[PDB]
Amino acid sequence: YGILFKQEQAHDDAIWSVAWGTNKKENSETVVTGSLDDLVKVWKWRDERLDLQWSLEGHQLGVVSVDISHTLPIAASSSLDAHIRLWDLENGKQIKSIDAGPVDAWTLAFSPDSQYLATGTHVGKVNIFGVESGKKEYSLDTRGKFILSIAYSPDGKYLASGAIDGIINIFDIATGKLLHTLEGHAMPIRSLTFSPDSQLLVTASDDGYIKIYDVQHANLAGTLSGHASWVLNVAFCPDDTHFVSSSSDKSVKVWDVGTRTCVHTFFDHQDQVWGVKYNGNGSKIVSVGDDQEIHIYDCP
Amino acid sequence: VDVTRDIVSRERVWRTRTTILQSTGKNFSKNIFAILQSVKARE
Amino acid sequence: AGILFEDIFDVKDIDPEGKKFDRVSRLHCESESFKMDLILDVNIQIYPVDLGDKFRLVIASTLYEDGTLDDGEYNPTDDRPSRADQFEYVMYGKVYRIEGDETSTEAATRLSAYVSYGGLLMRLQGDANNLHGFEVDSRVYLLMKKLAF
Amino acid sequence: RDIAKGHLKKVTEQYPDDVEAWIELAQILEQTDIQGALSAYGTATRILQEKVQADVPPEILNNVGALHFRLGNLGEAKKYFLASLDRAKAEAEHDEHYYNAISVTTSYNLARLYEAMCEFHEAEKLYKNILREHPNYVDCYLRLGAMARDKGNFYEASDWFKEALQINQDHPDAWSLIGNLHLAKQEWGPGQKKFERILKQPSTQSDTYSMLALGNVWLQTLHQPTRDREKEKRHQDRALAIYKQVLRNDAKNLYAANGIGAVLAHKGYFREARDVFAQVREATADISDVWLNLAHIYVEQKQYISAVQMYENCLRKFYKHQNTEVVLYLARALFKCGKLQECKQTLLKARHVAPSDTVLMFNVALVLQRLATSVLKDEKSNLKEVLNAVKELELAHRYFSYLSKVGDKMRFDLALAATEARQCSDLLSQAQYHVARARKQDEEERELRAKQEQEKELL
Repeated sequence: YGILFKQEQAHDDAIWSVAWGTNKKENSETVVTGSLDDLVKVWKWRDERLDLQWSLEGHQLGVVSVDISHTLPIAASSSLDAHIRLWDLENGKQIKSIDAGPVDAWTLAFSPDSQYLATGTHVGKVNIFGVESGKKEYSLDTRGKFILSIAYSPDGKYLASGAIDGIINIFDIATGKLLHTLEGHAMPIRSLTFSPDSQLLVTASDDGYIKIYDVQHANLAGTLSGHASWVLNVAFCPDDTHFVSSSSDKSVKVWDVGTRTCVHTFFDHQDQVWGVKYNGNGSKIVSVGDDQEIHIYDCP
Repeated sequence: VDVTRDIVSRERVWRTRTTILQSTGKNFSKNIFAILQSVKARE
Repeated sequence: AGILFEDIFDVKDIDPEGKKFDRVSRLHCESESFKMDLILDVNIQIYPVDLGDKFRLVIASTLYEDGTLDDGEYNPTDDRPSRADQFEYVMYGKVYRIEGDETSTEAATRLSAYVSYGGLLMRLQGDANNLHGFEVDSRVYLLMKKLAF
Repeated sequence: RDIAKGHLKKVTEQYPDDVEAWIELAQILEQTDIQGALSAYGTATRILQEKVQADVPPEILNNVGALHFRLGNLGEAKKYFLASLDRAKAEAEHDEHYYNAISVTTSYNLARLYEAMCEFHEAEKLYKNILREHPNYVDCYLRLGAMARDKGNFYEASDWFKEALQINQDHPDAWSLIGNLHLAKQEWGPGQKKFERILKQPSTQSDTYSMLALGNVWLQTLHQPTRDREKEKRHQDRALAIYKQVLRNDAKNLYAANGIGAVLAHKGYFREARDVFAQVREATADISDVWLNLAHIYVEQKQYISAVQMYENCLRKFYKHQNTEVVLYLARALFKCGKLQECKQTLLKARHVAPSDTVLMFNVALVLQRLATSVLKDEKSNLKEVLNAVKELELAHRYFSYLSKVGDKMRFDLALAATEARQCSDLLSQAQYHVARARKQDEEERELRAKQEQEKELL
């Protein structure tokens, strides 16, 4: 339980998200990050060292979300420029640019089958664009204030959504219909992700509580006291034994998904951490933030 | 019950709402009300 | 105005290398807002100072509020307003070296004003943003007042 | 207290088998420097073991742990509280000193610490353990609502605070908390005067807290275009009278001068607002309000160099990173190179946390237009920038098209976007004119490099 690699000055501007692979499709070894300096750096974590492989540009505004396709070695990057641009980690070239105009562009959500791309809309709906089409296939008719977070389940059975007022919207990607609407929070939900078994659902609201709800029966499994600041990013260990939590207080707490206890905490970041993600096995925990330093956290 | 008078009689409250309002130093109104009246005289 | 610099400081160490003289000592002070170093040398005899004391140091190019840029001469018979009326320790010197971390391409980010009050030195090391009012070969004052807090 | 301090200074030097002298030393220094009391308890803890093997009573360990609770030694204070609880439990025969009350207060401090130790579950459990044994206690029942209030101001907080007032209406803290409830939604602007005037009876008087709450709620009514109707001037006079009244009876109250400076700034005296705010800053500048009221004066006098740092410092607190109001106050009259392109970076940082605000989406377009007109009117500058300016202008135009459809605005309709559209149109024309200049500079540099290469061939 410590830190292995320490990338100083990973970017010119603050990093807001980090993407790292989990499968063997040339993704777990390459780290894709998106920062506000309009630099989509494709870092290759080769030889247990963070080396730069590609440097993709083109986004007018800073990168808001980065994620790696599960069954595919390509990637994509969105921003607030309403131009969601697809990329390829095999050549460092651009596939296309989905002009999600005029401003309606938010964090990305790669489908586990790597065939659909969910994007938040200012009208409150969740637009589901096609990866190889780019056109608006079908939109979820659940209006409200705005979609602040969207996550796909690893096996593709459910889909949740974080609103500006703590409204979880459990959709069904198998049929495209709203099943449950968990409203256990009143704070703007920052980010969320599905458990490796698609059984638990963590919510990172702005109250400092890690309220882990259930998806099968839409019920709260227990209130976990998180940090003092707002939990920004949250990820599950691929082996499904723990889950890290990124907050706005220079703290990287690794809470236990089973006992609801902090098993270790990092304080190596001088600024707030914005993105946290696991490795393909769950030992290395990559992290980014306003410090503009990528820390690789090893927890054997 | 006696548990109320049992605690409020032995404790000590060094700071409360009003304490937060006054500065811990000595800043009287002689240097404040002077300008407060000067601004009014010019108008 | 003429306020070349204004900031609160606090004493943290006196004569670290051992007090050499008997009336002067080093004051390795630090700031509270701008985060700048200070190596002021005050007359410990007439103006004693201990650790932890805070003071409002204000480098001013002149002692007048209107800023008439006095020529420089001892003229006690003067009824004009003076900024020294609210300071317990004032000095008069002339900065002689402005060192900084300049390079061949990009401008400096941290300067270091070296001023000599007729023998008493003072290094106001810090960022290169608030030291714009310091130019080599120019008269300046100190105007420091200890804070009672 | 001065005579007691002198007497303790006399008993400190000599050693007439002092046992409780340090206890009296620390009992006075709790209000003063918190390290003196800690030193006294440190020595008093070891002085109780030489006469006999007697365990330290829980009251001293409890008070030393309370001293450390305010400090950064949260874990050490936690150990002190746990050991105090263990020791107080051992007092099966100290029914006269009421070991039970000692355990109650120790656990109260321990729950306050857990609430402060990023563990609200244990704090809730401990405060409820106090509730189940003594429902006539107020502070535990009031802190529980604070904990539920973090998640939202409509949960059990608003109910527990009123139940706490209903059990004790003569409790100033509970009633002030009641007034604090209405502050989340300022729709109760004029109506909150009634509920803030409940305990203004002479028996409770004088209460500076409620009077300054009245002054604040009366200041909130300012910043309106109805001042010429002789309405806001009367409001300023009323608030000024309130502040004068709380100044005469308390000259050391900083908030009275804070509000007086606020109104004087509202009266158009910014040259004279710095002097009034100076005393408040020098007394204690570590209050969120002063950093902003002073930064307003600095940003008013064309001093953004002295205003951006004040806005950054207020954000140094561990409560947030990108606040909307601070950045809104950040960009006021920025026109310099380091205050426009970077202003876009801070605007995007702000909009990242909550893009639903219209003012951010309008200010980003305005600064984009400022840069475009700053590179497409008198320039004659680098070429790649002329390539990027058209993209920025297109994005600004798309945002102009999008902003017009929104219903609600910043209490002011944005129908004045037409001039922005005309400005962007003539900017487009100028850009299509200046791209030709870009190409001309391209051929110029090409011929320059050729005429240099020929000379190098000569050599």
